[PDB]
Amino acid sequence: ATAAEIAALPRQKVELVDPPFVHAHSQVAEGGPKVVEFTMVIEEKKIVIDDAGTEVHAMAFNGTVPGPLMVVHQDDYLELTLINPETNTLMHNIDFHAATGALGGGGLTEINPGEKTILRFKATKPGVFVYHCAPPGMVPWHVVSGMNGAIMVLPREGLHDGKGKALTYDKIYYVGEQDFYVPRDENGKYKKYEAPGDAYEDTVKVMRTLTPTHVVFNGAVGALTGDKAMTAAVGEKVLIVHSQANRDTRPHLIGGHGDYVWATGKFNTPPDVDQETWFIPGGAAGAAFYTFQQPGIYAYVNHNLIEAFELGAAAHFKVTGEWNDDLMTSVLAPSG
Amino acid sequence: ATAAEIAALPRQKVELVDPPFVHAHSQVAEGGPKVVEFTMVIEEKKIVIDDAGTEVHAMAFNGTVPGPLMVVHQDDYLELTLINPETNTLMHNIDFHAATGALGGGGLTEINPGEKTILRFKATKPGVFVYHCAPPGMVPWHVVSGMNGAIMVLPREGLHDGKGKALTYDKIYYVGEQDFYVPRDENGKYKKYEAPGDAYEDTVKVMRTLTPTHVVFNGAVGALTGDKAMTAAVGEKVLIVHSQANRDTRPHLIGGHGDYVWATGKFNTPPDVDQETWFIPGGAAGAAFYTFQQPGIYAYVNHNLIEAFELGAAAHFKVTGEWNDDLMTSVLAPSG
Amino acid sequence: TAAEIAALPRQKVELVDPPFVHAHSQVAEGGPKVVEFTMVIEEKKIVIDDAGTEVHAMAFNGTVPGPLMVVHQDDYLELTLINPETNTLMHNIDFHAATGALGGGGLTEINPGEKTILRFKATKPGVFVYHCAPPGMVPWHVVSGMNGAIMVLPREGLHDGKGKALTYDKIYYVGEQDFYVPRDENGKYKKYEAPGDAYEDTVKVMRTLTPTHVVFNGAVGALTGDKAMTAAVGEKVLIVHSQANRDTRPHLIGGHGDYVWATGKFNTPPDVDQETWFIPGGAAGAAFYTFQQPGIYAYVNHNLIEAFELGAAAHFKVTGEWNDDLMTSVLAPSG
Ligand SMILES: O=N[O-]
Ligand SMILES: O=N[O-]
Ligand SMILES: O=N[O-]
Ligand SMILES: [Cu+2]
Ligand SMILES: [Cu+2]
Ligand SMILES: [Cu+2]
Ligand SMILES: [Cu+2]
Ligand SMILES: [Cu+2]
Ligand SMILES: [Cu+2]
Repeated sequence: ATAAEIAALPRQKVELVDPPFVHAHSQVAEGGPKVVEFTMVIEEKKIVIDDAGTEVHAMAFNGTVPGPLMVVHQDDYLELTLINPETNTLMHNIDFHAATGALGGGGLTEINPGEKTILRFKATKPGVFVYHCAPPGMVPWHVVSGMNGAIMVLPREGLHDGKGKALTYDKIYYVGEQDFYVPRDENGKYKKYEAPGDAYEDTVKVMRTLTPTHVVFNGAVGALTGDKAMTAAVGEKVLIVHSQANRDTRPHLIGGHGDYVWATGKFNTPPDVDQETWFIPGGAAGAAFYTFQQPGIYAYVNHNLIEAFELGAAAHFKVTGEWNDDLMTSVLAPSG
Repeated sequence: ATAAEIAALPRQKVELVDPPFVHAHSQVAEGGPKVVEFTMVIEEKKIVIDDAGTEVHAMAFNGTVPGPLMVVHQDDYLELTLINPETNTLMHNIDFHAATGALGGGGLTEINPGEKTILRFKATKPGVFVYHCAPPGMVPWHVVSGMNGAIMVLPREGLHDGKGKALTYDKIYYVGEQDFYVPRDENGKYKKYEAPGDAYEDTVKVMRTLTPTHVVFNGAVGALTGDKAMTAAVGEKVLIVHSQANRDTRPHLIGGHGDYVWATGKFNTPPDVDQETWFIPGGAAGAAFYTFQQPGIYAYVNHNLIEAFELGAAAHFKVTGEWNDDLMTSVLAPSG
Repeated sequence: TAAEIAALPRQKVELVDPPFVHAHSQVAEGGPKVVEFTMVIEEKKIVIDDAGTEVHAMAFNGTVPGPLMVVHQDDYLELTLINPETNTLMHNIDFHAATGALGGGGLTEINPGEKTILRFKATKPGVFVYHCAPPGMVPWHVVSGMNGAIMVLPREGLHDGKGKALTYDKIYYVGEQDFYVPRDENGKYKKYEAPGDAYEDTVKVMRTLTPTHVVFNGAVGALTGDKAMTAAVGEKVLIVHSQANRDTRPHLIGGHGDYVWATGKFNTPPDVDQETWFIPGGAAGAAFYTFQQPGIYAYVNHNLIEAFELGAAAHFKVTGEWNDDLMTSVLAPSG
């Protein structure tokens, strides 16, 4: 498209919401290509990541870890206003894996505290894609401080299975998985700091072990449980978008499956089916579609079970509805 | 199906066999859906995992690590009687990744020492799938103590390639891969413990390093070598089912290939072909089909070669038959 | 038949050092051939980082990785492998592309002062790892750099999943190496007189499963700066990537993998529109991309600690016209 053609396209302003929720959207595109406008303010802030009060100096798009999910359709333009307030200490930028050119946008969006920028790119490829900050010379430090999220570029006709039949979800959730590398003192207690830069050298030492101290969803151990358990009902179709900007993960719905899984996250690559555990490499997003068939509590985990149940990578679903004894029944309950 | 309909189905009792062997079965289903009955007794038992005499307090379905392979067909019911003898010390349960509801069955099968339970589930999806114990709050400790195996749910019409041509194996082996996390003393020698509980705290410390001390097939370094090497012949079609309940692996047949590999383990997901090294994420099973073409000794490994050759993840095949100089020949033997 | 195999033409090919690739045609020229290559093994000290850190490299053809050999399906690859008398260790070669004798390793064990010639039929199309594998010291040779890859092209060249031809303008081979360099009690990397002197200390590092360095083309920054790979807007590039011991997850920063044979095997349909692909340890993969924007790209293992702390980052320098439709700065960084 020419500059004039793009200038004539309709604009739509979107209001972002905090993960694991996703902002309002339509699965099938409403009308032709649009310039979809988003704004995010970067917040450097302390987050508490476990029940021992361990702290991370988060670098948080829109104030959350992960940053929020942006949803557009293929061949829309995504136009992001990114703001780095004067209250922050570091330069930041943004790299969209969905975008083409200038290091995904990072080369055009380096903003010091007190600066803003507006980047537009054409969403040419359908899928879920990571975005993350990447300041030259400081790239993994910002990413493993939580400065990452994802977008979804839906096909204009919505999702389809590998034989071209529509797949339409009732609910969508976005699970951002984060590896953290928290320094410890000589007695094994996690260290606290009173500015992000003060933690840099100690954190790099831990990073270089390639062994996270914490692996968490939505920024903290237990975050997506209790008050933040995800919900569904028997018969409901749910899309679970999962990202990991730095490190591999292997998602698994305990008690369920991934009926269709775009494990690479790219919708023109046919989905795997009937999955027990899928695999998303560091630096990518993936998506799983499931229809719930049983009520009750489910756990949703990274299925390195040490990562899930020692290091923090476990969420819950609470599902309502009627139990199906054909699918599963206790013929003899635990007894002497 | 209604309760009355399920009650009218034929029952078939199966006698399990120890890995890497697989109990007798038919690739193509014989007759309509059946309730296929299995029994396993859980044994907490000391095992030796290397030639030095290193011990683990294993938690072993049917007394083996891995637990045995159960084989059914799609839309059969798997009915397991699980027994936790009074000689054991811990509560145990079972989660079938093939099943739907109640955390794969774990929520319905929590049995204390001196208890049993019977779980029935409908095997709705074709593939190989992990099963493992998962007591709330103690999940990875049981799994990495060996309390895991796999099942195979064959399509009722047997296996096919991605384009609908039948694939019929001559024999099948089940390789369960186990990551162990054995504590060491200040001399760097592995520790021994009187009861399983005494090892817990020390073992969790090793687990949290995400670095196993041992990575083994069939419960020990070298378990599938010597007189326990797997066997085949030139022309023979072999299915190798491989599981890893906790941690990634990358199987490879040294001197061979995976002609067809269901790397995700799910038979409705078309197999990859001509594979050198395939990838099975922690929490999953996969399956590879190969027709042997050359005689001699092969090694079957996890192709992180440190894991294979330092940590234990290497098996052997002995293969009979005639050497094929078209496929490979030594034109000049090592010489001055 | 025996006479048919003996009657096939034999063709010698001159190798080139990675990341470049020797002369070849994408579509096969003529019928099956026995394609002859020669490599000399070099044991030598290399410096792998900006601090003067040394590895005793074990290098096919003198490079880490060893060079890419290119044949077509149903050709034969006939390698003369030479272990000069100045070396100290026995070596061999395992081709993952080959069938039998542990990929060739069982037939090619050569002591210093020996050579051998191995022929195998390249029956399966794809990119495949090759590596040294002396029994009982396999990972040590591999993680000392003694690995590379081959490409077995389909006789009709590459195609997408719908049978449309994919023809590259250029090809690069990125071999990724995990190194495990011992350190003294003060954290300084150790140096050794002879390769064997480092064996025990190195195995201790290996068993941590944590590399000290993860590099392309044998050193931190080997494919950056003035050694960046190059392309132009509109150019179609195939990037072959291998890792003989350890997983990797390649990513072109600012680009994509338009078609990715992530398993490396061309009869397995390629994934499309990839952000980051995954190659397990012990395998090669290949990605096809048409460049659409000029400028500097990074190409990384997208464990960004591995990329930007441990060494696994390369660059492409791309010429041509910027496309504002694909991306534009609506408002440059400003107050
Ligand atoms: O599926 N239980 O980890
Ligand atoms: O294929 N030898 O690891
Ligand atoms: O795609 N930036 O690592
Ligand atoms: Cu930042
Ligand atoms: Cu990135
Ligand atoms: Cu148990
Ligand atoms: Cu599980
Ligand atoms: Cu060697
Ligand atoms: Cu190998």
